[PDB]
Amino acid sequence: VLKIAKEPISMETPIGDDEDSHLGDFIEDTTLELPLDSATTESLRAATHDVLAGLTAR
Amino acid sequence: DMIKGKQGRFRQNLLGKRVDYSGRSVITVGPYLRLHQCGLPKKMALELFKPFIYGKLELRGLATTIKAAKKMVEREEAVVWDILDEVIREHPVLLNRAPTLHRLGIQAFEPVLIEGKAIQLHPLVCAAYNADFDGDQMAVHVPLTLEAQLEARALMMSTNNILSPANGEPIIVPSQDVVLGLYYMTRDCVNAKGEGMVLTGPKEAERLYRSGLASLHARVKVRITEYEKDANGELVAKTSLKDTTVGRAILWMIVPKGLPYSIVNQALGKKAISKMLNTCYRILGLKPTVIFADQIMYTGFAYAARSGASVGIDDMVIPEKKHEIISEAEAEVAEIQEQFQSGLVTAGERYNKVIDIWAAANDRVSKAMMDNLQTETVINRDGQEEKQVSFNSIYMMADSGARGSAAQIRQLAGMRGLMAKPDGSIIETPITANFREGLNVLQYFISTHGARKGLADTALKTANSGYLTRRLVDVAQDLVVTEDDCGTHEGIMMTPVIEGGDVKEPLRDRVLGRVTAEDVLKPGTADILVPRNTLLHEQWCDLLEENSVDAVKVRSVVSCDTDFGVCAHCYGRDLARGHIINKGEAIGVIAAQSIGEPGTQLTMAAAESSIQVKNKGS
Amino acid sequence: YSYTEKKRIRKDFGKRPQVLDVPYLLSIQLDSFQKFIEQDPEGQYGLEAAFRSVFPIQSYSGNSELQYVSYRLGEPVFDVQECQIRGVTYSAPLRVKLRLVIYEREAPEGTVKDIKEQEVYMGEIPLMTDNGTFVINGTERVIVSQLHRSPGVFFDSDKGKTHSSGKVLYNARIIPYRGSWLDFEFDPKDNLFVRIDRRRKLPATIILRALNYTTEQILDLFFEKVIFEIRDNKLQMELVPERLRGETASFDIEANGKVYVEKGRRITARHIRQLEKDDVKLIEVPVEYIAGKVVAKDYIDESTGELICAANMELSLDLLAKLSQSGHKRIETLFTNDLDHGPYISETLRVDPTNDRLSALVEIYRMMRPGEPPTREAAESLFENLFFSEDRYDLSAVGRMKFNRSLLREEIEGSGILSKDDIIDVMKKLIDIRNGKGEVDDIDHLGNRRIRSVGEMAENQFRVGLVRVERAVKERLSLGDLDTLMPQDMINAKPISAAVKEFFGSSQLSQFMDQNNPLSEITHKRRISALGPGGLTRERAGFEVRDVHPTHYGRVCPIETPEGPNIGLINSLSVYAQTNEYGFLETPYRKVTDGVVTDEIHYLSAIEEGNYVIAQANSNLDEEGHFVEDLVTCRSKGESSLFSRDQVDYMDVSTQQVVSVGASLIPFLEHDDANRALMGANMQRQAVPTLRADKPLVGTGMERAVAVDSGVTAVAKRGGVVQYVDASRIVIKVNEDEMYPGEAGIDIYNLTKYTRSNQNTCINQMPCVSLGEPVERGDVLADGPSTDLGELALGQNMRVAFMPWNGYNFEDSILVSERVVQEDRFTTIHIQELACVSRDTKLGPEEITADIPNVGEAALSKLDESGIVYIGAEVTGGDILVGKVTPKGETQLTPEEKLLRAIFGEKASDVKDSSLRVPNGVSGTVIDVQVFTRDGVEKDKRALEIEEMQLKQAKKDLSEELQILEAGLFSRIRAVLVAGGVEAEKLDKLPRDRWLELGLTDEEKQNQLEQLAEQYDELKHEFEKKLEAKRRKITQGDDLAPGVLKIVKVYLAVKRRIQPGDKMAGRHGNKGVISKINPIEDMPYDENGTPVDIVLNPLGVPSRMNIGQILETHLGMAAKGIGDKINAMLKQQQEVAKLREFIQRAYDLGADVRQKVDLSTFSDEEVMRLAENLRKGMPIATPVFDGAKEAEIKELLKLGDLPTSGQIRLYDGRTGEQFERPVTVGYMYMLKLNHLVDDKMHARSTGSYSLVTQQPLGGKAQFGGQRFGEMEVWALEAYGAAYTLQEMLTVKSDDVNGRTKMYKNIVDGNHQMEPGMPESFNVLLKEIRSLGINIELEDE
RNA sequence: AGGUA
Repeated sequence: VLKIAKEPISMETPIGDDEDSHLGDFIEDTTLELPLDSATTESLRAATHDVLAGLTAR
Repeated sequence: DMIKGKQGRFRQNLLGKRVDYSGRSVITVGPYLRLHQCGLPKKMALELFKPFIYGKLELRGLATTIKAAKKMVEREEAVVWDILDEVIREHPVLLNRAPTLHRLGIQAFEPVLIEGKAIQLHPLVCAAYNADFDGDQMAVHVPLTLEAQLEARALMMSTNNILSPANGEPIIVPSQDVVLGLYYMTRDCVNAKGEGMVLTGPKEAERLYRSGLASLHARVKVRITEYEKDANGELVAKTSLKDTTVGRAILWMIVPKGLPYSIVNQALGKKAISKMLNTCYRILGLKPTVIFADQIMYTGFAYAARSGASVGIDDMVIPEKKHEIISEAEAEVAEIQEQFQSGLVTAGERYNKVIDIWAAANDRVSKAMMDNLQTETVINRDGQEEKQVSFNSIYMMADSGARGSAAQIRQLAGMRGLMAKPDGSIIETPITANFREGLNVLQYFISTHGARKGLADTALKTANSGYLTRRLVDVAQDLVVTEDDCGTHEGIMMTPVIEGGDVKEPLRDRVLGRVTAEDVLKPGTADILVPRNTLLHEQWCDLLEENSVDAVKVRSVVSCDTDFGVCAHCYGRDLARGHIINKGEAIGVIAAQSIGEPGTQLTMAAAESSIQVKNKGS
Repeated sequence: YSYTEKKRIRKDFGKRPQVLDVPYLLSIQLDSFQKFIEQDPEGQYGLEAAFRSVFPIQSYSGNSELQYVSYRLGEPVFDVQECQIRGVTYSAPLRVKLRLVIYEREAPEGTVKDIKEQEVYMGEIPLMTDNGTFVINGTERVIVSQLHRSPGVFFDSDKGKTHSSGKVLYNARIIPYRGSWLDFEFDPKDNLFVRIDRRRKLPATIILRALNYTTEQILDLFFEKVIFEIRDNKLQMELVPERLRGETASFDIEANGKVYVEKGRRITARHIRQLEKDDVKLIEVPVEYIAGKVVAKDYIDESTGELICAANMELSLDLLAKLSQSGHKRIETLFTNDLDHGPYISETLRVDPTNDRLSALVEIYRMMRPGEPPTREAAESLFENLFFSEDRYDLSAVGRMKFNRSLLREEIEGSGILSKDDIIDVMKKLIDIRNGKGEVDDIDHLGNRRIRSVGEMAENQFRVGLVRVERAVKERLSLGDLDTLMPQDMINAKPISAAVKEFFGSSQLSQFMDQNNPLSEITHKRRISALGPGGLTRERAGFEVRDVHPTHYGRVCPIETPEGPNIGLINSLSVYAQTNEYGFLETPYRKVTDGVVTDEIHYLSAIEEGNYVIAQANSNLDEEGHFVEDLVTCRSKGESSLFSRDQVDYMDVSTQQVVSVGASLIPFLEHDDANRALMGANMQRQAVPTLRADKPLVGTGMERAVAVDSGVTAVAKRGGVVQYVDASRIVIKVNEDEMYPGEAGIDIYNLTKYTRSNQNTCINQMPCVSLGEPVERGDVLADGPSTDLGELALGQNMRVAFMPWNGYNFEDSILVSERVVQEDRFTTIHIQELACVSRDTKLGPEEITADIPNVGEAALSKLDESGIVYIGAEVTGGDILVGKVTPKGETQLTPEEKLLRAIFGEKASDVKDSSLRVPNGVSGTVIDVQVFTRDGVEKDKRALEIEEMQLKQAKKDLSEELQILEAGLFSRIRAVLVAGGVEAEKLDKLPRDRWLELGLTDEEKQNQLEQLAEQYDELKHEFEKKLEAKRRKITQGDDLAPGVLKIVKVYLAVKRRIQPGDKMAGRHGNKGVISKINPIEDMPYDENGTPVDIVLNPLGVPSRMNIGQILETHLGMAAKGIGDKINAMLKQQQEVAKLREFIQRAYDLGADVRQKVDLSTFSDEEVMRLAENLRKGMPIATPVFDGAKEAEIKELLKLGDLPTSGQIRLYDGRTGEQFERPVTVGYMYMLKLNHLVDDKMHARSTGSYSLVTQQPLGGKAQFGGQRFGEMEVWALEAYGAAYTLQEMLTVKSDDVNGRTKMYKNIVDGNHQMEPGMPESFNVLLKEIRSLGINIELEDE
């Protein structure tokens, strides 16, 4: 409840007491898949397709 | 508020359009590097090129997946390092200064792997970056796609940008240490080992110097083969004896074939070396110019190190008349103050007279100091003493123009003279001491005002220059060369400029690189020496100088009939080449940068009574 | 004479002996907070002032008043050390005595009942440390003193903007200490206007109308009456012969019955003197002269009361006839001279639309608040509270004293609220200045700018807190019971404490202490800021304030300020300057009697300085204060000039008083350019502490003072004999004459070792003393960071040669020998902090464990069974320190992932790895582990181990103290027991704890034995209670923010060595970056063979004007030559006599040196101690402007058997061939700045993107890319750079799809791009559409 | 916030 009682803060507030940079300028996007993982997924898809091609038809 | 921003739109351009595949680090000198390359630390190279490393590792099959390649590169095994060398070998990288004032603020270089953590920058290029190695940080960008790699190699490359975009004279000019080395190597003494010798080739000169059988500078007759570009562009080998010095012959060894020997047979300051590079580029081309610039850098550094040029405490010799001049000027200002109490002279006139007296005293002190330092050497040639250029080191850096001008040395060895107080008024009593005779408390407190004013002026002028160059870029944004030629006989009447009473900018410099708008006749006979509208290179300027025509009509961009752009001719030639501008070049942006970048350098009787012509003419 | 000085005597130059020892450099902060917190028996600065100002609080109906008695500071629950360890503030509870009094209900006042609340807790105030700092969140913060315009009246000149009229104007601003500003300004129409704050100007007479003044009253108070007697024809007037100045004869000037000056003539001083000597009483004047005059007051008929004249109209024939026929005889007109009091107030009254108090109040109420129908009561309340409410308007003592000073009153005190007389005086002064009689006052004179130190700012903020809690109390006194209720239940500590914490923690003037040097700390605590709340915003320049004013001399260091866009705003306070009683800057001056310069001092303020003439510190005095020049250089009115030696009134106390500590520490500052000296002083604060911090050879004498006065050095509070030496503890047996009555025992100094500073630099203290050394008060027991032998030792002294070397030192670059890294010098220790928080998420509480799913066993190796790395384990980038794991939520699987899990038989893990890895790029040893688990949450093994460690440490300390004390107790027990019958045979062989079992016959000895047995029991109880009290602190957990179950802090110590890329500099301002570390052989070497450690570009000297570095280099040769000679003597070990003679000659060598000579030291031990301390060179002290001359340096060089010119020919390392002409070599003090290249790299190809935009940036482990701003876009556009520009814009910046496709293509080995669209532009389109604006993309 | 160019 004590955690809930506090209100969210703006990103427009400066981080570090009036540095010309804002808080939101540092927030990392966690909903974006890393290109490393995307390349891994592409390679895995290619490998699985090749392996399935290595098996029989049915 | 999210749309409206400064400077410009935030997310789009500034602030700030962050970019991937980039690094940043402190820069150091790269005195072994070639001009077309720069030192890049191994760690930054590895981190920057991780996708390339993965690609090549999977290509040669040392890793079966991207994840395995990632494990290999984070383990930093010796295997990935050869891959890294391979990917770096041809890939050029862009080096960027923290502030970018003109297009030379970003230049391509071939990265060279170095153990360490700082980017090694070519010493010749730091002048363009306006970067001094005092903690300046530069950024590195990686042009990814093949088109971008090629684009960087063709345009971004340092060797392709040896000339400033604001003026044809080279921007990669030897600056301070190399200039000092060249000057010491070419400056002649009055007596030294091995004078009067006869030598064939500069190779014997280098042999004699390195063996210690002669001195670096000594009057010697040497047989040298100078090559002259003549006839149709063919080398003319002329072998004869020149009276020169050993250091000059050693330098001539470096100079590529095709230049007159007279260019090096002289004391070489900053101006001399810059002119020599300009002549080399105009006569030979690009590749000889780059090779010669690199070789002259190496030679200058080597012979500066061998020079042992050092600034001591004795190489600011105080002029002997400093006390006498100071005491005299004190006497006259005391007399003027006494007369002011008598009411004979007004306060303003008294102040002006005191200021003039102190200015005269300062000039006398500076002249005496310069006479003392300039010809300090009095050594005899064979027994007869003679007055010639001093071996004094501070006089070498003053004369060669490496660092420190006459005004600079004036505050060191003479007296630093008048300055100003708040309200910007010149102080009645100047500083009678210099930095070799330590300033007392009060005079230092006085100098503090000048220091504060200078620093605040630099800050405010930098901000104002940034705003100005932004506005220039805005107005000149959309302008681009869209046509090779439009066809127009309009233009501007072009003359050497004379403001006041004397010419300060001749016709040739203002017309060099311009296109003719009218076939101007000779000042005498009505003969056309300049054909229909054509680019004016150095040969045409020389022809115009020989037959001195008062005015030339020149196709200006303003009179160009092209719409949605300008024709190539109406612009000129200036870029990084002596050839006409290429269609598609954005002249607006280069012009805006050219006018904006020097903005940080901007910190600002017989007249109307009787006209006195200084020379004899009609 | 200090034994610390005995251990190393720095050779001090300087021909003028100082008469005033360097003040305690932190006196400003300490005195400020002492004034803030100490009790005051009267109304004085601090909490007492705020309380007495706000209390008593009167209830809005109820007769229930709250009265203040006193305040008491509770002892802090945690000391400084545990406050830093636990991350909690170091603060003292504030408890206040209050009484609620209820009077007669309801009748006239008079107490009926009263109740007292004792020591009510209304918040905790941060308590000041002994180093002059505050600990707030485990970080040591500093409150920078603020320079702000003093309360009072400023009569400023308005220039540069003239309302298209010229004639620059004047304006008087009344600036209150608290309240609303007042402005009286002029217009180019010679009218006066009043502005409350900065609202619309009103005609100036309105304020007087609101002050209940009639027009005639105003005219009487401002203008001078002129008497006109109605006699003869058309009146005569009573002429004062002194009144006529600068007037033309428009009226016959008669005297003694005849006219002297006829009409039309020019009146000069001759006619004026004739009139004065003739004493003209009255003159007949023509009516034409009358017609331009103005009547002062009203005039009605004397027989019928008909109004015929009123106040302030021009005179005319008809009005004169009416007043003559009415019966008047005396007419009082206004004296209006264009050089004397001009037509300002008259025309202002003409402009005035109001004529009464009510309309003035209406106008004021409407200008202050637009519209707002002017209720009479509301307007009256507004006017009264604007300037006459003590709780809404206050000038304070400083404001009142300045107010009376500018109006030239002998009073220096009075009511804070303004009075009508004060306002009228301000108007009169402003009008006189407009007439040219008065003079304007600068807003840059240090007399007009006051310094608010920490105490005053804290008191003001506490006053604001008291104001808001006063609002709460006044609401409660009517909302709550109007009868007896306990007052602790109606006082709210939350607002006051919260606001105080906001001030101390998050403010423009509360900064992390720049803690990488003792000098840095001293400068930060001495810093003076023109910014902050109530000061100047950075929207300035505004050259005036940034510029150095002539009053700064000796008060503010002129040559120390940042070069950023705050230059001349962040100053540093001078060495000798101190804050005046009223908050202004005062500097000491030696009082000068006409003939003799006395040694007594007076601290002169800024305004007082201008009155007298002050002699320069460079004046040469022989004997008892006698000048050697008849005309000596001095400064009287801000202008330097020669004055005869019989008019001087004061002299500068020392030659170093015109600079700050940072500037004063630079040697040969007199030989350096002010710009480059400024740069050097700024950089000197950025020096990183060095592992081998030896000393500067060429010092200035402030090294010892800076080291001692800063808190980093452990200084012996009470002298005695060193009883115990340890790297962590120093125990001193205090001298007999310095111990308190009874058993005071020992003094223990725990040495702070390897603790993280605010710059992530190690700060440790090493013991510089040994067993049995006699020490006295003020001695340096332990040398802190960048400090050795009590001297400030930021950088290191190194052999440097000024020469170009193959261009490696090209711009300002430094070339460094491999010997430097081999000697492990300039090798710094960086202690960085890492925090792993185990939180409580809604997916499940996080936990710390050794077993991490799907990780290598190497990671598990370095952790204990508790999941925490062992203390002392070596870790590198990427290694796991804390085994945090987070309860994994629902998992989505791609078809390929499902196929693979079906194949391998594996399934998704229920918990995801969240372990804290070391950020890549850093290494080092885990030196300390802190575990914080909040109370009520189960402890883990590692926390128990750490608590046991600290518990046993405290137990060991207590046991040592107790055993020493009880050993003394048992010794005196034996002494008592042996007396009164010999009992020393058996007792001596018995254990000391069995010495209380021996009885004795009834006597004073027996009573003493019983008392000492009781003392032993009391000591046992004291030990037990101390152990219990500290065990309560140790055992209890830390109450963290809600959500975090545990916190694990790990300290990484990186022994970061010097390498190419690191920024290195000198004290004089010479800068640079180390280019390449060459092998030791490549260094140029002298004839003896010593290779030079550092090579500097000499071309940086003659253009930076900093010749002082050359003199420092030469003096370094001199010092190191003396050191080499003494080292050769020590290796030869000649004798005590030879070494003593050589050292005495070295100290003697100079001219009029104040060094003082030996023998005053010990014969043998001290001589060898000095020799061993000087074998590395004799440190030399060069005062800032009383420094050594070239002749003295050359003499000292001759003593060192070194070339007089200071240049030695060096043989190259590569070729072994000597350079032509000698080269300058010498030992220069060089500094490694906190700009290490290791911190300066960041490089990325993939990583942190952003939410709203896709610009890559973020992360303290791997940062974003480099901002390709509009400048670089222009640079690319300048070339034909198109594809590279597109890469800069879309592929690598913001096009997420294009970015992924590029990464895949590069991995696959293909080089081409999708142009796509940057996500930033799509954001722009959507955001424009968010307005009422359509924007679209249209095809052709 | 401080510092760097």
